[PDB]
Formats: sequence, structure tokens, C-alpha cells
Amino acid sequence: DVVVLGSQEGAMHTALTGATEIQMSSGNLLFTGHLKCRLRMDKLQLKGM
Amino acid sequence: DVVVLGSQEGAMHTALTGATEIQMSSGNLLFTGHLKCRLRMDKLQLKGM
Amino acid sequence: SVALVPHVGMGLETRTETWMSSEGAWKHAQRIETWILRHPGFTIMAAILAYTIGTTHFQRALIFILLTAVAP
Amino acid sequence: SVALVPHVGMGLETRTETWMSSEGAWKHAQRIETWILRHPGFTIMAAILAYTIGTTHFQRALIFILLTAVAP
Repeated sequence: DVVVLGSQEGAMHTALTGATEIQMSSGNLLFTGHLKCRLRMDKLQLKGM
Repeated sequence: DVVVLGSQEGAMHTALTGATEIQMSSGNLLFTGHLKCRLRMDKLQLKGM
Repeated sequence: SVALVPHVGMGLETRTETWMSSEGAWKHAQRIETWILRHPGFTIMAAILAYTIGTTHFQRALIFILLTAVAP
Repeated sequence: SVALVPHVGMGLETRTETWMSSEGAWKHAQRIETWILRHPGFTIMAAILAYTIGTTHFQRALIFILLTAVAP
């Protein structure tokens, strides 16, 4: 006989141990990561000298 | 923030590897195991003598 | 989670087949063999670290098998 | 099943914590020790096998911890 195996949702929730959660219920917003940047402040006045 | 962690139905159908299935649907009918039986045969007529 | 400790060695086994006979008898072996083919550098590193410990060939082979088998 | 190969050692991590930090970080260290306190026979016999083959104490401890780890 042939039987279905059942909902693999909780097994998948324990399969993502080490996976950084993002959100995409409105947009696709990530809230992890980094970006290198060259901060070039040539023309940066003081406002008060 | 809190989140619940899915269903372990499929996550336990992997946990139940190696467990012998029985049938608890109408009465707890098992279909597993043995039964030792001493069988004595001193009153068996042969039906054909 | 609960899918670990998968109810294997308990006694309790009979001539009837279990819930996942032949679907769980070879999932561990093909699971680690599909683990090696996607992380080979641990197999080279565990080979050279198991080679330099245990100065007989059987201790080297045993530590290689065990160090490969621990990592899921 | 899919509840193994749990997406751990493949980089991609940052300062933000994962889906299971402090939960999926000690679950492989609890159920081994629970298996030791609920199955002592392979622990004593694995200690005898590790003590038998192995010349130094470091190899005996290594094969003991590995044989203790490969069992569920």
C-alpha cells in the first residue's frame, strides 16, 4: 500500500539552522550583509567656523 | 519576537524509521511479534482410518 | 530535532518489515557520499591529519573513516 | 530526511544572528550525552575497543570520542 509522508515544514524549520532570515511579505527586504565603501569627503565644511 | 516552528508530522515520520507499524483504527490490532505455544497431540484422531 | 535519534537500535524488531525499511537503510551512506562530493577539502584534510596520527595503516584508515563519518 | 544537512558550515554569515542560534548550537551535544546515559554498553565497549587499538593516549582518546560521536 502507498501512504503519504506528511508535512515537512517543521523538519525544514530545523533544516535552516544557520540561515539568516530575511523578509519578503511586502517587498524583498534583506537585513544582513555588508558593503565596502570609499568614503571620499573632499568638500566637507564645518558649519560653524 | 516569537515564531512557532511548524509541524513535526513529517519530521517524526523520519523519527519513526525502524518502528514497526500497528493498526489503531478500530481496536488496537497489532500484527507484530511471536507467540510460543506448547502443542500436545495425544487426542488427534486421524480421520481416514 | 525529533528527526534525529531515529529509533533504530531498540531490540523490538521482528520478521515483519518496519516503517522505513529500505528507505532508511541507505540514506545515511548516500547522505555522506553526497556530502563528500560537495566538500572534498575536508576529505583531503582529514586524510592528511589521519595519516600523521596512528602509526599503523589500520589506525590511519579507522581515524579517516571516523573523521569523515562524524561531519554530517 | 530534509531535517539533516542543516545548512551550517557554508559561510554566508554576518553579525546578525541566524535562524537558530543558542538552540541549534548545542542540540548535537545534548542528544549524544543523552544517548550515553541511556545506552552505556556501547560506551564501555567503545572504551575497550579504543583502549585496545591505539598506542599513545591521544589516539585512544581520539578513537573513543570519534566512536562515541558516530553513533546517534
